[PDB]
Amino acid sequence: NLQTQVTEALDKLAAKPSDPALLAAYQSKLSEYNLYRNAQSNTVKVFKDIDAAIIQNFR
Amino acid sequence: YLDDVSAKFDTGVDNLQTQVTEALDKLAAKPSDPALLAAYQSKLSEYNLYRNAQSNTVKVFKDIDAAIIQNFR
Amino acid sequence: ASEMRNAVVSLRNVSLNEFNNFLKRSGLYNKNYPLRGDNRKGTFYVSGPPV
Amino acid sequence: ASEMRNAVVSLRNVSLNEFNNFLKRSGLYNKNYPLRGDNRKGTFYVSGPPV
Amino acid sequence: NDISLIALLAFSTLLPFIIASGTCFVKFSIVFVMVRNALGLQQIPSNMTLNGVALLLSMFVMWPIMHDAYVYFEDEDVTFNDISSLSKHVDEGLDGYRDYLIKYSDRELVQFFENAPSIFALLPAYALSEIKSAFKIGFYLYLPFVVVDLVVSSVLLALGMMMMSPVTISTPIKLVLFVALDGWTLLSKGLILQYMDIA
Amino acid sequence: NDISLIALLAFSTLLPFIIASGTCFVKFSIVFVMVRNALGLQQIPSNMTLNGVALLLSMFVMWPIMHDAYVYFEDEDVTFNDISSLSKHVDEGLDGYRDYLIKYSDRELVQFFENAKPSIFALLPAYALSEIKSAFKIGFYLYLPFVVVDLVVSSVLLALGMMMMSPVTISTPIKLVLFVALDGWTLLSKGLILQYMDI
Amino acid sequence: NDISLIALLAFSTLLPFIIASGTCFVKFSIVFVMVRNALGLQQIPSNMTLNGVALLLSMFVMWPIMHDAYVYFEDEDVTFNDISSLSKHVDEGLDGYRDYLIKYSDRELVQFFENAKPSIFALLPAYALSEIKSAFKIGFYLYLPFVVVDLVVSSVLLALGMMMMSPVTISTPIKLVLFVALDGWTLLSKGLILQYM
Amino acid sequence: NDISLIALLAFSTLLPFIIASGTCFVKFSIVFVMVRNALGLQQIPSNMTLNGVALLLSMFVMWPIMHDAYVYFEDEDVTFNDISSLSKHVDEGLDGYRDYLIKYSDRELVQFFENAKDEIEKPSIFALLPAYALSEIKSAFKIGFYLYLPFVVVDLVVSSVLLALGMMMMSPVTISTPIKLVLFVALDGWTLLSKGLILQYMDI
Amino acid sequence: NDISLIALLAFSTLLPFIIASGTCFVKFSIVFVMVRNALGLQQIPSNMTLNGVALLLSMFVMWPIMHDAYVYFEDEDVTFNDISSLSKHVDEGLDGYRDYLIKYSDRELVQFFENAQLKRQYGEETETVKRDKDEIEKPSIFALLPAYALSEIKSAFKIGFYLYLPFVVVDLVVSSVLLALGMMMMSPVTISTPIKLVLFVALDGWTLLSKGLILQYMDIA
Amino acid sequence: FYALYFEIHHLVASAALGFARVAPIFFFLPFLNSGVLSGAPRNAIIILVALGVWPHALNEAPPFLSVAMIPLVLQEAAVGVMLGCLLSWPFWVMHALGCIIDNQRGATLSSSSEMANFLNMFAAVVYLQNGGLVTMVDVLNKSYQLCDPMNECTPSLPPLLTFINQVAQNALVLASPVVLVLLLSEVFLGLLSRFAPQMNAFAISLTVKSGIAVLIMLLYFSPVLPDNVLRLSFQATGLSSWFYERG
Amino acid sequence: DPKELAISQEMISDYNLYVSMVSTLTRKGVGAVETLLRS
Amino acid sequence: TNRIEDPNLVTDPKELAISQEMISDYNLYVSMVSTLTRKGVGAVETLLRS
Amino acid sequence: TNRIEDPNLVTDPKELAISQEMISDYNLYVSMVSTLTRKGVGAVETLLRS
Repeated sequence: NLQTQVTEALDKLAAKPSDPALLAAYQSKLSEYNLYRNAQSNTVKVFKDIDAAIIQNFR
Repeated sequence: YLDDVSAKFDTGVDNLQTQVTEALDKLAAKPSDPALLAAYQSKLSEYNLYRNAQSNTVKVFKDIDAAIIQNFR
Repeated sequence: ASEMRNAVVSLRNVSLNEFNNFLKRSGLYNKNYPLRGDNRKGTFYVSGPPV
Repeated sequence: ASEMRNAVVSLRNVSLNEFNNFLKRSGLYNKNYPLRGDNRKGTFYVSGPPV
Repeated sequence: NDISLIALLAFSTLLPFIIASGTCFVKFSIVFVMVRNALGLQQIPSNMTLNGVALLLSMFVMWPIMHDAYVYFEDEDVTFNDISSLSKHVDEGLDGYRDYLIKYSDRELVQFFENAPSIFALLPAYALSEIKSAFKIGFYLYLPFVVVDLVVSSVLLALGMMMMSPVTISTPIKLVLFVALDGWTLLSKGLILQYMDIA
Repeated sequence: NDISLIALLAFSTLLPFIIASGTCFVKFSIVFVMVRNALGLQQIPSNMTLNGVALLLSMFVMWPIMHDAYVYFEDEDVTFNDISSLSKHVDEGLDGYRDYLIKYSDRELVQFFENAKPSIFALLPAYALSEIKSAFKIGFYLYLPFVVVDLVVSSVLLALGMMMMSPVTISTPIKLVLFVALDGWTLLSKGLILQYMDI
Repeated sequence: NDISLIALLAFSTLLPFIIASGTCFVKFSIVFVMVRNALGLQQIPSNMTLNGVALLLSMFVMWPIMHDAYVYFEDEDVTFNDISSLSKHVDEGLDGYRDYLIKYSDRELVQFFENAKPSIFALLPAYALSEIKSAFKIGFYLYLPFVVVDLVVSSVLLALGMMMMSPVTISTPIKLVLFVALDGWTLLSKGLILQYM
Repeated sequence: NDISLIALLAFSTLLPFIIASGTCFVKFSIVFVMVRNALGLQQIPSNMTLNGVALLLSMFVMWPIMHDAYVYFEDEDVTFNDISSLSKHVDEGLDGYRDYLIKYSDRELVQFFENAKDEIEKPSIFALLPAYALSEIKSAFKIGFYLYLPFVVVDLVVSSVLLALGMMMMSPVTISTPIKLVLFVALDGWTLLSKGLILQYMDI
Repeated sequence: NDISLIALLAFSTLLPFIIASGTCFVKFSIVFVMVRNALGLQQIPSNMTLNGVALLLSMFVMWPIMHDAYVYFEDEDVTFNDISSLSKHVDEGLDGYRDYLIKYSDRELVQFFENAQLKRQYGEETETVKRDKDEIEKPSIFALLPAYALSEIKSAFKIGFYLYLPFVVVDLVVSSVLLALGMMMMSPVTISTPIKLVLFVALDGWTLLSKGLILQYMDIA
Repeated sequence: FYALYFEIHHLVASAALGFARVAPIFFFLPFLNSGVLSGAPRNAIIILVALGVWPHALNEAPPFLSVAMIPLVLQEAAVGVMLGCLLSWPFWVMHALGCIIDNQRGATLSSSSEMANFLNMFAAVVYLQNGGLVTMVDVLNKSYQLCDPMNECTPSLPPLLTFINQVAQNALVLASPVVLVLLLSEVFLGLLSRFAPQMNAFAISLTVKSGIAVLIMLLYFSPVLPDNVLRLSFQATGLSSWFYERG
Repeated sequence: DPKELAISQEMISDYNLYVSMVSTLTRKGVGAVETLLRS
Repeated sequence: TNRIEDPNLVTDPKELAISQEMISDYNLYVSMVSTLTRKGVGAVETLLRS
Repeated sequence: TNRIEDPNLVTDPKELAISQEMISDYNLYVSMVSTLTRKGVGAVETLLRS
């Protein structure tokens, strides 16, 4: 549910894309959301890559 | 999805793209008035903040799905 | 007879007549297979042996 | 006779009549395989044995 | 998750030898070619057929045991706190096969392969017991084949026919009366009643 | 650390060849098919099955010595600052296995080979050539009742005027009731395993 | 140095066919099968144990020649200034291998192949073609204690009125109790080293 | 030069099939197995150590064809303004293979493949590659029949002397096979058939 | 335009398995293992080299068929403006391969599969198509290549039965003259083997069976 | 655009169970075994045959999903060797026919065969010409209509137990006429050995029987053998009697 | 799309490992039958 | 799984390092018992075919 | 190469747009021939290796 509280901060900067306090908190959100998405994609990938190696070994 | 993160900047302000144009329409009429020059710098400088905060958030999101698709294989 | 090829070539700053004068002054002018094209223009049509 | 190679080559700032004087003074001017071309131009056509 | 994949793939790799050594395929395959060797014609019924029938029958015995293992394993409530509590659960899945296997093996090698019940003590005790049960039934089927050749070569000494070959005469006689007793359907059905309630 | 792992990975590759050659498994798998050639059968009982029962017996006796290799090598005393004691350390890990090869090989053949306490690399052919030599003796011994059987069946046939018939058919029943009533299947197999372990 | 790694890797890849052609494994791995069917026994030892002793005896005889070129590759003074000076170290490090190859091959066959200190390509076809010739007659000689024995037992079959009898099943145990009384498995093992030790 | 790096690779990956099919390796590798089948052997010596010696014998007679292709293609006149003179130039290198192939292939069969003399033009490389291989397999079969024949005689004469005695139920493979290989080592037949096989293509 | 290149590389990977199934290479390969089996030689003549000689004639016949694929697809007017004409264009590209399959396959065996696929498609209520479709209607490409490869196994086995005959007539007369003597305990396959090799080289079966197969697909002059 | 990838992905899932039914028919048949077929195009043919006969639609989802996968392959292989052993019926008795005529004439007593290979090839071609391959595919296309998986159909044991004598009584009556003349000739020769004592008619019996045992079967080789081959071909109509689904 | 592609990242891959698993089991399945029929 | 579902643990660098160790030892562990089983069953087929 | 070694063409921005094109046309062409031939030499490998 992390993407929910990401998507709740875009609208207040949408009404006011000049508030210095909001974009400071938003960068702390969006870079942290950058760290969440590719970490989860790469970590399922190792769980994908190693099970195919077993069937490649046993075939 | 990528249209909606773009359209959230077009929905969040009402008519700012027109507000800068009617301002410089008044600026090109009589470019010598202090109340007309001071209002424009408060209105011209808000637009350049708007579009690079339109194009950079989709830019960081562009490479993120590009990171998603390459981890398919 | 089956090896005859053809081409069309555009010249930008020279015409056909002095290029034909290049063929007459050199000795390579062949009256059996001439060049087909307008007399002072850039484009003309060639057909003959591959050499 | 099946080994005759041909090529056409152009020169920037030496004419045909000046290059042909290089051949006579050296001793390589062959009157049986001469150089066909216009006397003051850049391009000329040579054909003959490979050496 | 993936540790379940290694065992559930290695079962398929080790399957050609559990059929070769762990089931009643050992007893079924031997007595067919032996009574073929009783008749003396080594390419009828062309042992791939004989190996064709005994595989399907030995498939029928392992099949309720095979269905009984993964009905139990279908319950995904296996994860627990203790390391031995999951070990006893996988052991409970194998007692369905062990109760088949403890029934036929003797009481002499099984404790001999535990001091020197366990699973690894039962398979070599199993295949050694099944061959000994296979030979004496083949022997009792052998005796009506060591009387029919003995009489036809006796009538040749009753006549003046000593110097002719008896195998070229007795071998057609041995085939006809065996199929006239419909024996190939006899020794097959006499075997399937032993292991299971067949049909 | 990683030199310890490549050596175990090298052991996993050579592992089929060590059980094929180095241990007493060759004494097993030879004498199993030796009874089959003693009976005169060619493909019965189909050595694919017989390869299974020869492997489980020999594997059962190496495992206690194989278990010693863990408790010597899973310990934490391997950090030695001098390289020569660790070399003598891995000499002492295989010492139970080395004592096993010395017990069953002939003495003077080994010192002929390490001429090139004895080296493990040298005794390996001296073990097997003694092992096959001991295998041919029990190849000879188990065959020895059946040669009395093959001659007595020809004499009673020769006592009749039944001389044109081959006695191969009449030799084989009495070549098997002398096996099952003797119960040689449990006599040989228990006798081969009692030579090594004690109960 | 980088393409010396190629040479160290070129030896290692062709080595399972070097052992299949260059060493005395093609002397060892033939007589053990030739004695196997000599007893009339088809497959009963193995096709791995007989391979296992024949590889392992061959590593004894080829190790001292390999170790001499091993200390030559381990030596660092192989690098010199000139081309032929570099080739001066390859042949001297190689010469110890080819004396064994010259010792057990015919000269005139080598002297035949020079039309295409002899080189290694002139010895490898000369090696194995001379090796299997010598291996056949010794495999012929071990047949001789087993060809008399099945003839004499067929005679005593023919000495009776037993013209319909299979002599193979009586001579087969006699075919092997004579071999353990000979103890040929020690005897043949000691003889194939005395050519080399 | 960069495109020639492809063709240098394109030779190498296809190399173990052209030598499998376009040289005299097929004749050496065929006669060395039926000599085992003549003696009644199955696994002696191998299928591995017989393929090794068959490779080196073919490496004698094939290398000089292969050797000229380096120095011919190392030469400096690879820059040509014409397409066809280079097409002539690479055609002029492979004529060493062509004269090897035409020498041992049948002229009638390659004219059949040509439909779907040889001095004015050489026939195409795909028009004669099966015809060389289809002629070698026949000749190796033909030479294979010849050396089969003396071993037939030792199988027959010992089978007749056992029937000369009363012993008819006796397997003669345990007796003929000793007598089989002494016919091949007193002849020293291994070292002489290898001689004339080299002399069959390359003169002394 | 760019994903048309994706279709080329995706076409490139499944190619030799089409050669394993679609072409007539399956006819050449089977009869050459059979002449190895009919002569009794097991390993020789080393069928790794026999794959190469069977491939080169089949490409040599298939070459005018596959060459038309280049001239059809290197056209500068691949890109159309409609979705059905471009799919029509790839159909008329595949027709030169497709009618070759029509000529050399069996009639009813292809016809069985459309009726078998339609009752799989809709159900039994679809009425069956008879022989009379053949004059106007063309089947699919995935109902062809099953029935092609089985039909060529039938024709290759027609050839493989025929040259098995002149060798087994030999293999009975040798087994009878050996029993004309009292030589019953003798392996007759080692006497039949010399006269088995002469009957193929004196008949010279290599240089006439190879010519016989090319007339069954193409003609000369 | 995700379902388009799933359509090719449902097919390749559907072909694995299709491979397990019909692969051991490609081992049994005399014109399809590994002795007649190479390795590289073998696995291409066996896949696409099962794609043309699969009963369910290919784009739909298969009902295979995590029910019981390791026992399902041994189900489909066990019914597969049934379709193999019924379809190879008339080739088995014909190969059994030639072994009897081979064994009676001598020629096999080196144990204590090439001719029997010859009849098995001959009945393969005459079966393949008229129809043939049309009936080999029809019995496995109907087999999917009555033995669809996730239903556990079985080969119906109580009529299976008479299968061996069913080919045996077809073996003896097919080898009937040639073994009676060879046997009657031997005792007719044996009565002459009683009339002339030192003839050694056992040696004479081997020389004359191989010509006789082949000559009498030439008279009914043409009109009698090849129609029994087409009669004994197992047809699709009998598929109901050998199977039933269990739930 | 960041949550839909991620849950679709597993959804393509697991059905691909399953289809590879069912084809390798058929190979050892019928391959065990092949060697047992040669016996 | 809950190291990465917890977003507090994925932001600190030295918690990433001990999870980076934790990913890497997961790959070496289950791969070692994979191949050694493969080599364990790789040693069984050849002796039984013999 | 002579477009790049001619120092007049490399300075003109009109010519630079062509220079990015020709390096891409060389890049895609030889890489395309590399992969088609590799599949070509790999396709023949699958039939003869058996």
